[PDB]
Amino acid sequence: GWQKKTPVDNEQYKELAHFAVSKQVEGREFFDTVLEVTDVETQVVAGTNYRITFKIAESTCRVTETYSKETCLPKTRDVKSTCTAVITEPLNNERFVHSFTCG
Repeated sequence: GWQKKTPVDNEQYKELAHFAVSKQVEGREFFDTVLEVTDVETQVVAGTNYRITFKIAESTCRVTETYSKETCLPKTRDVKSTCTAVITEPLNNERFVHSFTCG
């Protein structure tokens, strides 16, 4: 099943959280961005799957721009919500977001 990973400050998990949030546009005029990764689990099945819990804030980038870590900066340090995404990285196909939910 899902195995807990620590420490959670690994740059890899940051990048995966940025990837997830880069595709989350429902009902938004601006992308959200990642403030902090709080929890990470992984599971190997049809590739590597990562379940990453993280805090988000509204970003400076409109959803009609390309999302980037360098350009989509938090408008404030206020936590908008805490979200959990699952990212699937197939062995030899394109990665994708399996699921995304927020409190």
